Amino acid sequence: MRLFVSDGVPGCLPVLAAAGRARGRAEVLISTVGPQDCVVPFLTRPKVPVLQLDSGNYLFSTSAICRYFFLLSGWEQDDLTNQWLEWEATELQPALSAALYYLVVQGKKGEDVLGSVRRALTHIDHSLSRQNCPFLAGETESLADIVLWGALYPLLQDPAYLPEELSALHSWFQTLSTQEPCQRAAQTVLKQQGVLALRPYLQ
Amino acid sequence: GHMAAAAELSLLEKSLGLSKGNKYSAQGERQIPVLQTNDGPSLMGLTTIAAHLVKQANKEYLLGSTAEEKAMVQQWLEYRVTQVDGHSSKNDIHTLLMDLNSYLEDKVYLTGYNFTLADILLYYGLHRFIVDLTVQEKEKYLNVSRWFCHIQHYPGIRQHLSSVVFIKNR
Repeated sequence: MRLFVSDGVPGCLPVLAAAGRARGRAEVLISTVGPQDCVVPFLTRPKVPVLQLDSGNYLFSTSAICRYFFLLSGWEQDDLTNQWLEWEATELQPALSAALYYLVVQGKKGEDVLGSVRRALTHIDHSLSRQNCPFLAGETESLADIVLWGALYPLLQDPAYLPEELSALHSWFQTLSTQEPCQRAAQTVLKQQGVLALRPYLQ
Repeated sequence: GHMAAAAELSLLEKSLGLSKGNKYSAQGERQIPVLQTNDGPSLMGLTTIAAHLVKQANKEYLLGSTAEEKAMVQQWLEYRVTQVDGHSSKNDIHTLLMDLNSYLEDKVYLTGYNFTLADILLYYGLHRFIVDLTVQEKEKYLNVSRWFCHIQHYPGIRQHLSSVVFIKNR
């Protein structure tokens, strides 16, 4: 298979961190392309990341690419994971987009950035606290964790934007970020620029 | 705007042949659906609840039968809630239809030869646009028309929704 990624596009984070789950089932080659390359035959506007499957079908959804990799590793779908993924797509993504746009394109700082996402971060923290398990949908790091980590990482990777009082979220985020596939994904996508790598994509 | 989620879920229960009951509450400004399952967790979100209902109906195959098919169903469910229910249909429905038209050129259903929950929800979600298409627009988006026609004839799916007229020009 062929996985298309581009520098500083945040959706490439979770997919790179999850790609190892396909090992021993199928091969995932990484193709690095420009942010304006249109790799999907049926889509007018460029999309990255994109997975060209061995069948020649395409996955153009970051969460579906991650799901596919997990399913290859023998993961069983559960309702709680779906719930997180739907929330991430419809609720967190809009909030995070604004926050990162403020930070990166407008040069805003502190609460002028974090404001847009505080309620959403509080929700994740509260959910982690209320469950006894260290992960979002259970006892081991799974699909919901990688998708949510991947969305949040560009913001939360700078300790100044990881609110101190949200201790559950902090501990979860640390546990995820220290995993070797997460570190490598972070280094690949953001390189030396941290959140500023996003600037062309955010706009 | 789009079907309210409680209305869509009631329609999905009937399509699936669920008997049944299930009350939905709504949460937040966007009126997100919430299901309190008997002796189970609460579930939140249209597509999360939809996948749960398919399971209640003993129709798990509607979620896909392989890793690839399962991922593709979920990709098209996300497309439904983010693209069709989102800004892109409001601001540029024709680019969305052009892309779907290109995608469906060589496919019977969204994932291929198997009918899935993704066809059901994309049908429900697109109904408001397709019902309003002109004769010429249905001819332009020929592959969308053909897929939509298959779904509107698929057993149990249409329910109360208006039939759309399609005329092959071949």
